Amino acid sequence: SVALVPHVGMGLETRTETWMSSEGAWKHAQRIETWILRHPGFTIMAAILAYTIGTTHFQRALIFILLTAVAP
Amino acid sequence: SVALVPHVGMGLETRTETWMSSEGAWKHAQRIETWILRHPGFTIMAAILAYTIGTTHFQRALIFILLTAVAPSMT
Amino acid sequence: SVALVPHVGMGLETRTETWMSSEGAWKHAQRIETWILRHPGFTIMAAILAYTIGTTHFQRALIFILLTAVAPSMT
Amino acid sequence: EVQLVESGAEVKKPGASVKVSCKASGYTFTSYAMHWVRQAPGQRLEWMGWINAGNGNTKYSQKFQDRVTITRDTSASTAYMELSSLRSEDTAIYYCARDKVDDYGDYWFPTLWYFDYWGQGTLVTVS
Amino acid sequence: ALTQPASVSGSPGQSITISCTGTSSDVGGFNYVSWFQQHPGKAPKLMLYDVTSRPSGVSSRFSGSKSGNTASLTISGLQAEDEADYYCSSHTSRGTWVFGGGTKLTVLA
Amino acid sequence: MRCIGISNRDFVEGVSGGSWVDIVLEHGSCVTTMAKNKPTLDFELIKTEAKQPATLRKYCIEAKLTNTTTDSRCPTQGEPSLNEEQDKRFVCKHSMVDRGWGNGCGLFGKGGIVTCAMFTCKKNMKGKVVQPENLEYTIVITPHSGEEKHGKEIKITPQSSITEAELTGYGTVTMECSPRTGLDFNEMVLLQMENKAWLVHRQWFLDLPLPWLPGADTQGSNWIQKETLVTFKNPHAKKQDVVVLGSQEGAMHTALTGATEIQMSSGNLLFTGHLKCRLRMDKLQLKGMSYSMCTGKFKVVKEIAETQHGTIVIRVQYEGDGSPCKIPFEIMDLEKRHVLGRLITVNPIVTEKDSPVNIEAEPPFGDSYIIIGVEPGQLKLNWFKKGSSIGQMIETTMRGAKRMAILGDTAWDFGSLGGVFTSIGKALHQVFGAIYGAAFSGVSWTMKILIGVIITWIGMNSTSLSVSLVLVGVVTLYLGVMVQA
Amino acid sequence: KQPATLRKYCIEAKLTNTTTDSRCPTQGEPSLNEEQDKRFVCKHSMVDRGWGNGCGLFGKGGIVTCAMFTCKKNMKGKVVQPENLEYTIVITPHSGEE
Amino acid sequence: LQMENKAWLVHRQWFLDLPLPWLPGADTQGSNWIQKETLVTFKNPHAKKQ
Amino acid sequence: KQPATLRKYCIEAKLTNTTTDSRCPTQGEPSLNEEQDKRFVCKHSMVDR
Amino acid sequence: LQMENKAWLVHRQWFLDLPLPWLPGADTQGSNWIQKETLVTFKNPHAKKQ
Ligand SMILES: *[C@@H]1O[C@H](CO)[C@@H](O)[C@H](O)[C@H]1NC(C)=O
Ligand SMILES: *[C@@H]1O[C@H](CO)[C@@H](O)[C@H](O)[C@H]1NC(C)=O
Repeated sequence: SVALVPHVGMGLETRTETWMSSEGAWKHAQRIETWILRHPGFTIMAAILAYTIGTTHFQRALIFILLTAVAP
Repeated sequence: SVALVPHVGMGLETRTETWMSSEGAWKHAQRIETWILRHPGFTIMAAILAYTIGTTHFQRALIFILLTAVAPSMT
Repeated sequence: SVALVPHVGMGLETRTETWMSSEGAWKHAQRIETWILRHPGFTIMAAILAYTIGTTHFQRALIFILLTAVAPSMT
Repeated sequence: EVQLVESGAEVKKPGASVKVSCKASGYTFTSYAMHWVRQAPGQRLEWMGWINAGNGNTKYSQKFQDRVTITRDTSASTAYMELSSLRSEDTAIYYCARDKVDDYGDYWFPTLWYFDYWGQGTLVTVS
Repeated sequence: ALTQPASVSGSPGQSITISCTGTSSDVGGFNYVSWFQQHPGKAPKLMLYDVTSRPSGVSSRFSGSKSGNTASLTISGLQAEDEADYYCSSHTSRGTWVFGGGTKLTVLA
Repeated sequence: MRCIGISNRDFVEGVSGGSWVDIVLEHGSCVTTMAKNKPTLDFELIKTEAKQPATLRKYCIEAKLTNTTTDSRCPTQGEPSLNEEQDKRFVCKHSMVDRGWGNGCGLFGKGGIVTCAMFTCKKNMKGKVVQPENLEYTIVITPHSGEEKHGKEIKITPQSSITEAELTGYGTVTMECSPRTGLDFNEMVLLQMENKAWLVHRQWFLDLPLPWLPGADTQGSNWIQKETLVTFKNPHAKKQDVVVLGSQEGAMHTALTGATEIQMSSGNLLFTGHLKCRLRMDKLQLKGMSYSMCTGKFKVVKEIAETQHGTIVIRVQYEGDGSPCKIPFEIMDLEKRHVLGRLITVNPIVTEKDSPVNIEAEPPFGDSYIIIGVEPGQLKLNWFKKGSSIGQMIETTMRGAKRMAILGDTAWDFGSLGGVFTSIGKALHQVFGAIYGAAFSGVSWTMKILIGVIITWIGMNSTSLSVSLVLVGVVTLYLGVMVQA
Repeated sequence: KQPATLRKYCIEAKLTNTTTDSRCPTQGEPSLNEEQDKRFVCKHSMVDRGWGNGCGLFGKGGIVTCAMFTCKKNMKGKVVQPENLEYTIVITPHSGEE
Repeated sequence: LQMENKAWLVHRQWFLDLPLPWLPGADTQGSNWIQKETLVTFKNPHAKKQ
Repeated sequence: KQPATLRKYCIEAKLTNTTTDSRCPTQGEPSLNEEQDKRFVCKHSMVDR
Repeated sequence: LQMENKAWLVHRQWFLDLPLPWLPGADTQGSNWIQKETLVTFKNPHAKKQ
């Protein structure tokens, strides 16, 4: 739907505030955190997978974060 | 909004077709591919990043795919 | 409680004495001393802990006395 | 010259409806808010509300929320204040006043010289 | 509402002070203090807005000052034509306007 | 004086040989100009007006379906067809349905099915496109005259961007703009809803997943891709029904997160965007800059006032004779040794004896003293400035960095005097910004911080390449944290 | 049978009686009478004030906007206990009748 | 879940996780909505007012 | 001169007109027509039924 | 800070951090007390009555 394709980051922002600036600044983070809290098993599995796949701690964390973000 | 938290894959699926089976399986594929074809520079940058951080080919491709998936989803 | 957040010692004091200067300059020392009087076993336990974690004598003393200062703050 | 012209005196029975016309000339009407102030004979002034000619939005006093409606006419550069269900205590002199809106076409913060000009007044008597 | 003396009288050529008192939301918090002169049978005319300053075409005899929640009007050199109704108006915090009770100025013969 | 009180206040100092300074104006913000021997002026962009809007396409957001039809075929006889199937007002879909003896057909298997329903749209949103030449820019020109229509309003058009304002007593100020480079409306569309409007990118508007009409269509039957607004169901693979989706106006509102709201109720009123304009002050004068002193006394009518930019605003009244006359104003120290401040309102003048005058000054950090008049009866004030020179410098550098971030290459033109260093910086940041836009177009801010973290780590762990990478990473992090969306 | 309504979510809402009050800097937040009732949605933000706004000092001043919330169209979420379930099953043998 | 004329059989917990104004079913006034901020928006175009 | 009230803190309070009602488990939360007014203080706790 | 008959000169910040019910100074209604839970206690002794 249209909500999946917001008009964000297209290089048109100016000094005056946008439409959903304040509310939309952290709404994605809030929904991701709620999904993490309410689906702990997938988070644990993603942590395990990131631990196994990578070769250094940095990419362990990177893969964990990416897998967590994509899932919702 | 509520559209960002659809009731997808929560274990309640049955034999009867659900509300958005057919094209609901794919609005992902369409919107990510449209984003790729509309912002190729980010895809290129993700390619160099995957080549850089990734040591083996598998993890390179994995990081590239995850970044490409995040790019429209994070928006 | 408000008594747990006194407006004390934050750089606004002048030549005039404060509202609880004389009799109020010494609540905490006497309170801690009384608590130590009526709760010794915790004090011996804290001394043992300071003996354990501390490496030098100064660290042991710092940990012991300052733990005993922490102790009645929460209670 | 900024000239404020008001209609003549009117008499109406209680419970009727009266619409008064205040015509302003000599300036750009759309770029100024318009005020309506009443005053009982020998009494204090009372402020009803204002209309912003730039957008046509309305704002009235708390006492006059459910009985006073004011409209504006861009073509005639005039504002019409309509009061329904008249009462014997409504007999008063009604003045129309003007003040400047900001450069953005809104009337959020009134200017320092508000009520800069006043109209001659309309006398309404209620039987 | 706004509280002020009903009637103030003074000898011609003298200096008198009249005060308008409201509340903290309109008078004591804002500089929207203005004074209007109401001639008997004539439309009101502003004699003073933004008491620290004065309007154009108005004589410098009228002076206004605000002390806390009370706004004062001072007239120097009272004259015969000054006998008129004077109103104090303030734009309150809630976005509306409040007016005083009206003052009658009397000049002794 | 109109710029007094706005937190988005900016200062530009000095002029070139031609008395020309490049300046940039933004909606909701204004700038203050002064030079060595020139009057102080305030520049504010207040209004953007587009006269001729062209409808690009109409997006339908509520629809209703009637005249539902259904046709079925036995298995192995292809799919059924209806005469409304070509009639593209009717959305149609083909599915497969179990057929058998109980269904009135002699065979058993997957039978064809088709359903069509008339697509009628209740209300829709309009996307209006405007040619760049149809833009109107309104600029107010108010000098620091000290007066309690004070400024002059001028209009800028893309076809005629050369204009000047006649200031009463100051002479004439020449201000020539270049709106072709401010905002590219060739790639912009003014989306308009029932009563609210947004200014969104044209390309993002075209590919919206909604039924749409050509901008010139009036009858309302040329809807494209109606399937995105209706759905078909086969709960048991025995009969398909079509139902309409709900109103998308809330979904559309959620889809305009980064959009900028504009006004299209009483015309194409835009309160957004910037304007890089070329200012020429060859023919400016000072009102009565030849009058003598005001030897009389003074009294303050409104006391010291502190703005958000470290300046002071004072209204004072004169009671002496000799009006009109110059106001003795200067920022001295306690023992009266050295000049400490400068006058924002250059040359304060008393136009009329009983007329109050507003004066502006910029005191230094620490103790500051305002000198009014001359002995006897000279006024000395005692305002103290809260802050420090280092604090002012660092606040200035954040303001400059954020302005650079939000204006792109045009930020070098805020106070450019035509210097070669300014041109080199503008070109370098222009190519860097072009690369950045071609790189991070259409990406969320949190993703920008993620990318910045990635390159910062890479640069830290990998020396010229390392320093370049960490610089790019920290710049990206600053852009992400500073961007609203 | 007999579902129990649990929670109703709103879809259509309208806002009326919008009010804002003009708060100067350093004098605290503003206040309205309508925030006493929870039908009015209110939020505190920070706005510029000055002499042009008729305030004695220049700075960032408070403001609050309150408007009554009136919902027009809403959904209903009903929960039925498992004891109220009703299952209907058809039973047909191979009698061979048409 | 009940709409104007449609209905869906959906999970209860996800239903309580909907970020929309709501009242518990026991209410009769039907006017004390909760987290109404999720459906309204305050705008400050130039920090002059909202 | 002219002190300005920055904030008024309440320090003495009284609780009257107390009201309460319960709801059976798994039908949401109990409701009054009353919480709409902010002058009252309300809290949701959890009880056995 | 003013008591019924006594007064003190205190820093503004610590005063703003006092956990007591408050109205803004400009308020005159005298009823909208914020964070009232700091002066009330809801007792639920045995999960039968609050
Ligand atoms: C809101 O405004 C309408 C129309 O002006 C009025 O009928 C209503 O009473 C107002 N609301 C309140 C709470 O007074
Ligand atoms: C509280 O109870 C008293 C009992 O005398 C009653 O008079 C009063 O109206 C009640 N207040 C409210 C708000 O119901």
